[PDB]
Amino acid sequence: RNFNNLTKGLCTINSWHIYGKDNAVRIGESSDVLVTREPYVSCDPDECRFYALSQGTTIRGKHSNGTIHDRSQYRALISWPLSSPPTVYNSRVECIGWSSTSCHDGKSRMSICISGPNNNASAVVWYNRRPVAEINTWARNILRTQESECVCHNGVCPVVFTDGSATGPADTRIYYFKEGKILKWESLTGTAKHIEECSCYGERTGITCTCRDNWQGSNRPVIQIDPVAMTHTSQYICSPVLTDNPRPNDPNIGKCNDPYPGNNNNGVKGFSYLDGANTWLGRTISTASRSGYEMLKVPNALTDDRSKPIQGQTIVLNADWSGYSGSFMDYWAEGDCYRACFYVELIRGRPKEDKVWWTSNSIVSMCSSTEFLGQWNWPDGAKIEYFL
Amino acid sequence: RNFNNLTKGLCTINSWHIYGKDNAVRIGESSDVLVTREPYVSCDPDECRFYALSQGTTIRGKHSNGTIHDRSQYRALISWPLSSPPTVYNSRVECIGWSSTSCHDGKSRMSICISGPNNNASAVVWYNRRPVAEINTWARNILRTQESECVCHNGVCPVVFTDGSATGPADTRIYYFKEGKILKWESLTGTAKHIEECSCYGERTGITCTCRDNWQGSNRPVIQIDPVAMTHTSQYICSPVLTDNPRPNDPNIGKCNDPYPGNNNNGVKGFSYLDGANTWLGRTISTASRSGYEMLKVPNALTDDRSKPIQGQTIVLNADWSGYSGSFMDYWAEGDCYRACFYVELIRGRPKEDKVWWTSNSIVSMCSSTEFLGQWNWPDGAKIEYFL
Amino acid sequence: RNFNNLTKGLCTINSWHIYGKDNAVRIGESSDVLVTREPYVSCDPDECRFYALSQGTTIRGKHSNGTIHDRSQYRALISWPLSSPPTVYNSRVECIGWSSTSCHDGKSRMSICISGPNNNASAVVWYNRRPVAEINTWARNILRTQESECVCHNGVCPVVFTDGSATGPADTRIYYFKEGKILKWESLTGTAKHIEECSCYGERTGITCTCRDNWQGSNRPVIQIDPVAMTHTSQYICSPVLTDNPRPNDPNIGKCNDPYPGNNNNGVKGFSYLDGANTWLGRTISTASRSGYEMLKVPNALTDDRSKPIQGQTIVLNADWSGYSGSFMDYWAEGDCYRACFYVELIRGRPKEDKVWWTSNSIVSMCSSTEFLGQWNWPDGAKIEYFL
Amino acid sequence: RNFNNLTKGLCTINSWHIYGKDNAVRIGESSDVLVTREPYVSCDPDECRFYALSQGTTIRGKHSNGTIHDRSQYRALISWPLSSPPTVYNSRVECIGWSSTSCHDGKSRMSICISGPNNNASAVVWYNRRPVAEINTWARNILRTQESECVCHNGVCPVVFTDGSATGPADTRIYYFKEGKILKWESLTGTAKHIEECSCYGERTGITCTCRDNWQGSNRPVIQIDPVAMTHTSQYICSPVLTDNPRPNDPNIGKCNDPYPGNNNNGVKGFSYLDGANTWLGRTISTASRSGYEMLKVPNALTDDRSKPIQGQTIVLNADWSGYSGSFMDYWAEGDCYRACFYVELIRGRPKEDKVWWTSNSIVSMCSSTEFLGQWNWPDGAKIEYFL
Ligand SMILES: *[C@@H]1O[C@H](CO)[C@@H](O[C@@H]2O[C@H](CO)[C@@H](O[C@@H]3O[C@H](CO[C@H]4O[C@H](CO[C@H]5O[C@H](CO)[C@@H](O)[C@H](O)[C@@H]5O)[C@@H](O)[C@H](O[C@H]5O[C@H](CO)[C@@H](O)[C@H](O)[C@@H]5O)[C@@H]4O)[C@@H](O)[C@H](O[C@H]4O[C@H](CO)[C@@H](O)[C@H](O)[C@@H]4O[C@H]4O[C@H](CO)[C@@H](O)[C@H](O)[C@@H]4O[C@H]4O[C@H](CO)[C@@H](O)[C@H](O)[C@@H]4O)[C@@H]3O)[C@H](O)[C@H]2NC(C)=O)[C@H](O)[C@H]1NC(C)=O
Ligand SMILES: *[C@@H]1O[C@H](CO)[C@@H](O[C@@H]2O[C@H](CO)[C@@H](O[C@@H]3O[C@H](CO[C@H]4O[C@H](CO[C@H]5O[C@H](CO)[C@@H](O)[C@H](O)[C@@H]5O)[C@@H](O)[C@H](O[C@H]5O[C@H](CO)[C@@H](O)[C@H](O)[C@@H]5O)[C@@H]4O)[C@@H](O)[C@H](O[C@H]4O[C@H](CO)[C@@H](O)[C@H](O)[C@@H]4O[C@H]4O[C@H](CO)[C@@H](O)[C@H](O)[C@@H]4O[C@H]4O[C@H](CO)[C@@H](O)[C@H](O)[C@@H]4O)[C@@H]3O)[C@H](O)[C@H]2NC(C)=O)[C@H](O)[C@H]1NC(C)=O
Ligand SMILES: *[C@@H]1O[C@H](CO)[C@@H](O[C@@H]2O[C@H](CO)[C@@H](O[C@@H]3O[C@H](CO[C@H]4O[C@H](CO[C@H]5O[C@H](CO)[C@@H](O)[C@H](O)[C@@H]5O)[C@@H](O)[C@H](O[C@H]5O[C@H](CO)[C@@H](O)[C@H](O)[C@@H]5O)[C@@H]4O)[C@@H](O)[C@H](O[C@H]4O[C@H](CO)[C@@H](O)[C@H](O)[C@@H]4O[C@H]4O[C@H](CO)[C@@H](O)[C@H](O)[C@@H]4O[C@H]4O[C@H](CO)[C@@H](O)[C@H](O)[C@@H]4O)[C@@H]3O)[C@H](O)[C@H]2NC(C)=O)[C@H](O)[C@H]1NC(C)=O
Ligand SMILES: *[C@@H]1O[C@H](CO)[C@@H](O[C@@H]2O[C@H](CO)[C@@H](O[C@@H]3O[C@H](CO[C@H]4O[C@H](CO[C@H]5O[C@H](CO)[C@@H](O)[C@H](O)[C@@H]5O)[C@@H](O)[C@H](O[C@H]5O[C@H](CO)[C@@H](O)[C@H](O)[C@@H]5O)[C@@H]4O)[C@@H](O)[C@H](O[C@H]4O[C@H](CO)[C@@H](O)[C@H](O)[C@@H]4O[C@H]4O[C@H](CO)[C@@H](O)[C@H](O)[C@@H]4O[C@H]4O[C@H](CO)[C@@H](O)[C@H](O)[C@@H]4O)[C@@H]3O)[C@H](O)[C@H]2NC(C)=O)[C@H](O)[C@H]1NC(C)=O
Ligand SMILES: CCC(CC)O[C@@H]1C=C(C(=O)O)C[C@H](N)[C@H]1NC(C)=O
Ligand SMILES: CCC(CC)O[C@@H]1C=C(C(=O)O)C[C@H](N)[C@H]1NC(C)=O
Ligand SMILES: CCC(CC)O[C@@H]1C=C(C(=O)O)C[C@H](N)[C@H]1NC(C)=O
Ligand SMILES: [Ca+2]
Ligand SMILES: [Ca+2]
Ligand SMILES: [Ca+2]
Ligand SMILES: [Ca+2]
Repeated sequence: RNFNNLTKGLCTINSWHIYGKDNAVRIGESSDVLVTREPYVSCDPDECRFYALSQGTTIRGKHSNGTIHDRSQYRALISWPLSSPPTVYNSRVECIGWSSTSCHDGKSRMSICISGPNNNASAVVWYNRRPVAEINTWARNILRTQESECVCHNGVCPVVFTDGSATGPADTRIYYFKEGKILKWESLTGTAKHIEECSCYGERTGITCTCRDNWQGSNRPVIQIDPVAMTHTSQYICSPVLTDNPRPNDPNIGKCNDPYPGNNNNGVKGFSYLDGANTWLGRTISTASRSGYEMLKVPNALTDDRSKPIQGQTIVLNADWSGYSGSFMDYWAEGDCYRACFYVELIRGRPKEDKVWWTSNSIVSMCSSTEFLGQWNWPDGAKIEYFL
Repeated sequence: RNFNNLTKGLCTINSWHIYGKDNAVRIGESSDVLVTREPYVSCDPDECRFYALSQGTTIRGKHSNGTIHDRSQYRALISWPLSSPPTVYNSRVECIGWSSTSCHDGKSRMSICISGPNNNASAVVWYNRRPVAEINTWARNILRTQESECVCHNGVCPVVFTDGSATGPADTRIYYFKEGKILKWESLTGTAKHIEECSCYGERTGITCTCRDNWQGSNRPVIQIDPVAMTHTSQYICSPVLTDNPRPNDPNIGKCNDPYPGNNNNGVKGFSYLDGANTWLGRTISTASRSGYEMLKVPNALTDDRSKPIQGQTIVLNADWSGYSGSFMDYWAEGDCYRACFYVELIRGRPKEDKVWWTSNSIVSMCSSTEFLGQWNWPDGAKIEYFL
Repeated sequence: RNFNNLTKGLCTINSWHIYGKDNAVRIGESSDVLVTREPYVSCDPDECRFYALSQGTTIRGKHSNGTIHDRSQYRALISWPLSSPPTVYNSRVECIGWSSTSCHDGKSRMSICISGPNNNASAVVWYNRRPVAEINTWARNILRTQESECVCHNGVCPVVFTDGSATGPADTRIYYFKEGKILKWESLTGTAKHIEECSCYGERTGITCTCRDNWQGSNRPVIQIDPVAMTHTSQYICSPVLTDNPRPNDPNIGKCNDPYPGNNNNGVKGFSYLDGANTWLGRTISTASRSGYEMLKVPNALTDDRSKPIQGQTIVLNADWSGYSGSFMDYWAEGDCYRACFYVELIRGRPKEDKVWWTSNSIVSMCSSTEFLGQWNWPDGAKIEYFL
Repeated sequence: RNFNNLTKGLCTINSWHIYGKDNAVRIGESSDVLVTREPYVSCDPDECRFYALSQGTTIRGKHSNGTIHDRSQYRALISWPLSSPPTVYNSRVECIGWSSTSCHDGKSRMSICISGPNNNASAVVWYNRRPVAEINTWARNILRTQESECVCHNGVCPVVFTDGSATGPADTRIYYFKEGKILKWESLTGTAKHIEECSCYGERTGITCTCRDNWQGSNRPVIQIDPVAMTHTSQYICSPVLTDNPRPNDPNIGKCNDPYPGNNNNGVKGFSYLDGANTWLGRTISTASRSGYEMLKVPNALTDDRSKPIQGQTIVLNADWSGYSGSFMDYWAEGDCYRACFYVELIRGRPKEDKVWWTSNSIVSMCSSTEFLGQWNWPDGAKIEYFL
């Protein structure tokens, strides 16, 4: 087998079709489904799998009480087959920790997990299911990474890390790995003022990451990585179509090199595909809470600060809870181009639903089509009443 | 490996022997068995598996309440090993939707699922476990397909779709796929007046489909497809041995090019093997409800409008519930000929058994023998009392 | 790969060591373990597995009520990994029926299941997980076979069938299969007066079967099969060490060509290894019920009607329930000789324990050693109280 | 494939990172997790797995009542995937018994289980999942072995056995196996006065074992094995840093060739890595009970009777229960050196927590890093209240 090379461009995106859905909370009502959060999707050359951070307990288990908690010693990055629920019996543990990333380079899979206390966290880099390299905290304030898949080109896999305050200036680094070993790291450069939880995809030798400004911005920071030169730039999506949550209402002029103001000290992991006229943005429908999800076709959103939507598709109704969202692609599919995909985390439980004492999620997943397909909406589908 | 070619004919069918039975409802009384309906069977070159449409919940789970419902966002086409029950832990998801078909071409498996609202449904074609082609609704009225396996010849797999009214003229299309890509489609031709849920099998370069007239007929429409020329004809089974449900009593003269009247706006998925003197028809024993199942040897049923049974075998007693039935064959078995097989869906729960609030099924499956074997009857075997 | 040839002899048997134990009833108290009976063990070239007849329900499931019943449509021959319990999720179904046999020929596995009503039963022969041949009842009175593994030599696998009364003269046949196809069958010959449930093993081109006389004898009938000439002889074990159950007390003179009298119309499946001075017999400790199990070294038991034990080993205490027992060997192990093995069925529930309404079993399994090893006793270990 | 050779040395150990954690007791609160004790970790060339002695029951199962019991017929050595819990459905049984060891030689895995009554125990040696050799008790007093992995060099695998009193002089033997067959055994030599439960690792053609003196010593005996000459020596760790439990307080002078006094007739399985200046010792934090665990860097602990710690890392807080600990290494990882690993058994239930009637454990596992990583603490994480 061989190192994957990013030689293709994105397929024309004319709509989105259903790709995967696990119905985890529905099924977990009467089965041994693991409590999770921060899910994502990542492909191997022969298989696509769901990924998430387990809480080391099932939903019906009494230890699910208090799983709104983010970081603990009982968390672990798990993977399981596409569209099946994350269960005790069908889940494979990749590594131990409460923040993670993962990707296949064509030959083997690299997985990274971060664990530890807030002032002494450390990352372990696994490659081919063995631990290979370790990274200590450099700012002693919750070392953390992407919570979705990384991308590899010719065996080189860039990973975005952040260490420091979640609500002020922090220390963001881009690490370049090959076979789990560290080739290089560099401090964040460019005009982006704060970076959390980057969603990445690869196209024609370039890697694009769409991130979360948890400090002052409701526009999304963007990191463009050159995986061959191992260099990067950063800015914001210039579009006045704001895609963080919570967020102000859409203005008529966006900001390219500074945060759009109005909401401080919060955000949500999100994604975008930035491809000239083929540009699609995702966001929650609500401007106030993590409910609803929609895709919006915004031509040149990355560079045009007046750009507005010309097409869209609803993924989750506003009346239904959403959550994190992120990008992935099957880089080993057939065809001349890469088909854009994404997932949406459907959070159930706390804080929004405090009749139960747990927090979990299920997953819905979509891929692009060149057809103009009809749309549906994909709620989690569980009824809280049944869990009382 | 290679594309399968339909070079063989049917084996002489002298009786039927038991092939598979999963006892899903019995076992699901105390295990994590998924609620399903619309099951079928399909073989790979190395394995035969059960298939069905899951409801995204187990039977004991509270979310099984209301699963008489046909189309929802929690449904998915699943497969699992022959004669095992469909459980949360042993089931593999093929694709997401509430109407489906699937077949192996010798090299890889094609699976098709349809999802969406009634006026905006769309089909996704998977090949080798990756999405490859999409089809939008053309009549905006529940785009739907076979609910049993398709058949492939030299990499070409015909699939019958219907879009439009279930109780009047509708738009039926035959699609021809190769490696998941669309080669051709054509509107329904011939004398068949309404097509639903075709059951297909392949023999000596020809593909035969037996379908359901849900509009006016209680005789079954038949589609004969040429997979090399990618053309087809259609008519009804001429035999006065009527095989839909519900249905009038058997007359002495059948109809070849028009529906046999008496029952409107209903039917059931069924099958037949049409092979001259080796012709066998399946049907429910009751003329009023989905109970009982029998096989009847009706020589030249396809072309002879006076033809009557000369041999038979009871599969399910009239006192026991049945349901959908359909055809499949192991095209990779040894021997000079293909052995005819079929399955019967054994529906339990609503509407017929409303003490419970769920609807599910188990599967019984048979194959042909050249021996004259003794017969048994194969009920689902669950006791509703235990579920109260 | 190649057809296995019986070129080796038995290893010297000086004692027995523990080989496998599944603790099914213990574990099944709080897990989804399938109710079973008639278990056995059979090896592939790369794996050894447990086999049994499932009842299509778990032990905790309410449908376990009445599973003392022998023949039903919910039974199936299942296999699962050595020393694990037979669970819904880890069991593989081989075929459907209520009497069975199975063996690997070196290339692929043949499995045979019999199903149907008492007067119309039929056997289906599976080879390489596909149905290949069918056999109708010839005496219309519960067609039945070995309930333990068959043995193959150069692709030829003899199987002993019985059809007719269980308490009088019946029609016993030896079938010779190759790749699931029937080469030959012949009626029972020799001095054995009644044959049920043969336990077989292979040595130096010869196949030895030890059976159950359910009519008048408490000595065990023996069938010696030549798999190359496809011929056989039969007689009884001449030894006064009687090994059926129930049975008279041991006399000082056994019978070679007629049943030893005193107990009519009952018996239990059992086994022996007949190897001159290396001869070991198994039997229940009790002469009245299926409790206890012991191995006895009885030199020339097959031919010497005065022969008595000179060594022994207790397997199950008399205070503990036993059941069927049978022989198997790993014909693909390393070494110059075949090591003798056996299993004992540990029946729990009805009729002996009627506080519960179910009947099930677990398995204990032993193999021979050339060392003189210490002995233990291996009870099932479940407590009935917990199931109330 | 090939026999592994111990050609490498240990990597410089500057700290420890998290490797694996199964959270078995947490998860087992509402899932079918097997009750276990005496766990360990062992690697194949392509996979690392958890190992433990099952009690033949799940934690929620009523048969978990009384599982503080050490030796019974319902115990078995099981293995399951790294960091998953030991469940009924995902566990593989290696062999039957209540004391065990296991290791891969590069080609295949050898597993050894001991079973039987106290005065008649015997070991069965499995190789490539088949039984190959048997060893009878030589002192008729609980034949017992390592309870963690053995190490192989060029196909030769040394295993340390003990037979006789646990609280006085006993008969310890070192067995040398190849492909499961016995090459040689020799009685214990050197100055070590009592040997139990050796933890072993391999480095540059030498095998080091750290054991438990259950008689008079609170310093740990050490066995150094030459696997090529098949010879050994023994002594104690000279360091005044005492690593058994319970134990006196640390003095300023240790003992090299005799037990350090103060605590009799007890101990705990433990480990050490003895590598000159790269020497790390493990021990419980408490001197009185099995709570807490810490690693201490003690230069030349093996030979220097004045040596004291110069660096350390806390693994489990003193407020949390610990248990057995032992060594393992991935001998098939990439790099010029072997990375030291270990596990800690986290015992929950009896005797320390007698509100429940069961005894079980979970596992935490660590590996060495050349980075100076921040430390966390890794408790089992279950709440006993939930099990009442
Ligand atoms: C079966 O399925 C199909 C396939 O899915 C369904 O068809 C889909 O239907 C949906 C819903 O209608 C469509 O999504 C919307 O698309 C519009 C954009 O399309 C319109 O506008 C285009 C651009 O117009 C401008 O530019 C052109 C220059 O070329 C100029 O001509 C024009 O005058 C104008 O200047 C048009 O080109 C386009 O026409 C085309 O499409 C028509 C069909 O749609 C067709 O008839 C035409 O012939 C032509 O082919 C069309 O007119 C998006 O604007 C819209 O997104 C807004 O609205 C949703 C609510 O629905 C909202 O959630 C979005 O966030 C967004 O609204 C916010 O953002 C704006 C920008 O910032 C802001 O200005 C708004 O005020 C609003 O802001 C507020 O809400 C947000 C959200 O909380 C908040 O953050 C803010 O702060 C503020 O509070 C939808 O995405 C699909 O495009 C369409 N797909 C296809 C293929 O047709 C079909 O309906 C189904 N059938 C059935 C029976 O159900
Ligand atoms: C052990 O197992 C074996 C193997 O399974 C068992 O043997 C099987 O037994 C079953 C049950 O008896 C048989 O099934 C029935 O078969 C008959 C057909 O066989 C008969 O008819 C043949 C044709 O006769 C005509 O043509 C010939 C020309 O050659 C002419 O000679 C003759 O006079 C007549 O003109 C005969 O050839 C055939 O003879 C052969 O077989 C005999 C044994 O069967 C043997 O003795 C002979 O020597 C010779 O070898 C035989 O006489 C089917 O007709 C029948 O199906 C009808 O009946 C069932 C109810 O049992 C019903 O459910 C069916 O739907 C059907 O009845 C409906 O359809 C008709 C056609 O439309 C209609 O006219 C009826 O009025 C009826 O319609 C009503 O009900 C339906 C259903 O709801 C409804 O829709 C309608 O509207 C209306 O309300 C059975 O299939 C097997 O063939 C047989 N197998 C074998 C290999 O023998 C054995 O019994 C078991 N042993 C034990 C101890 O249990
Ligand atoms: C640690 O583990 C080891 C290894 O397992 C344990 O050692 C084992 O211990 C067991 C139990 O003691 C032994 O099993 C018994 O073996 C005897 C046979 O061995 C004796 O007899 C031999 C033959 O003697 C005759 O021939 C020779 C000619 O060479 C002649 O010299 C002699 O005088 C006599 O004529 C002797 O060779 C043999 O000696 C050897 O072994 C000795 C140790 O055993 C050793 O000390 C010697 O130096 C020499 O090396 C020995 O004396 C079996 O007969 C016996 O089986 C009977 O008894 C059990 C009950 O225990 C019963 O269940 C059996 O069914 C059987 O009894 C029935 O069958 C008879 C035949 O029909 C009948 O006559 C009886 O009346 C009885 O019938 C009644 O009960 C049955 C059952 O319900 C019923 O069906 C009937 O109708 C009727 O009601 C045992 O199998 C192992 O052999 C032995 N293994 C080894 C390697 O030593 C050790 O004990 C453990 N240690 C500890 C501390 O626990
Ligand atoms: C983020 O994570 C990092 C990484 O983990 C954290 O950093 C770690 O912090 C821990 C905790 O502080 C450290 O573990 C302790 O290490 C000390 C040893 O280090 C000290 O001593 C060294 C040796 O000093 C001697 O020799 C040198 C000669 O070179 C000489 O210079 C010196 O004067 C003296 O003679 C020093 O070299 C060393 O300095 C280095 O490290 C410093 C940072 O640690 C740094 O500042 C320096 O510049 C230099 O680089 C340092 O001073 C261990 O001694 C200690 O272990 C004892 O204490 C724990 C309790 O904490 C106890 O459980 C242990 O069992 C042990 O105590 C017992 O054993 C003794 C020996 O027998 C005995 O004498 C004691 O009385 C005691 O005995 C009692 O308790 C036991 C236990 O029950 C019982 O059995 C007895 O009977 C009796 O009752 C710790 O292991 C790590 O080393 C350190 N790692 C690193 C890389 O720095 C960091 O804290 C985290 N950050 C945050 C914010 O949380
Ligand atoms: C420490 C700041 C960080 C990103 C803003 O908080 C995240 C936000 C979360 C959220 O907004 O739901 C949940 C994340 N699990 C959490 N990440 C970590 C490592 O705890
Ligand atoms: C929309 C008409 C269609 C065929 C008549 O209804 C079917 C009949 C069913 C039935 O008769 O039981 C159940 C099918 N799940 C359903 N198919 C869909 C797509 O909903
Ligand atoms: C027989 C002495 C032996 C070592 C001291 O006891 C062990 C100590 C144990 C313990 O200290 O927790 C549990 C072990 N399961 C047990 N080993 C056996 C074979 O029973
Ligand atoms: Ca923000
Ligand atoms: Ca109809
Ligand atoms: Ca008898
Ligand atoms: Ca001690």
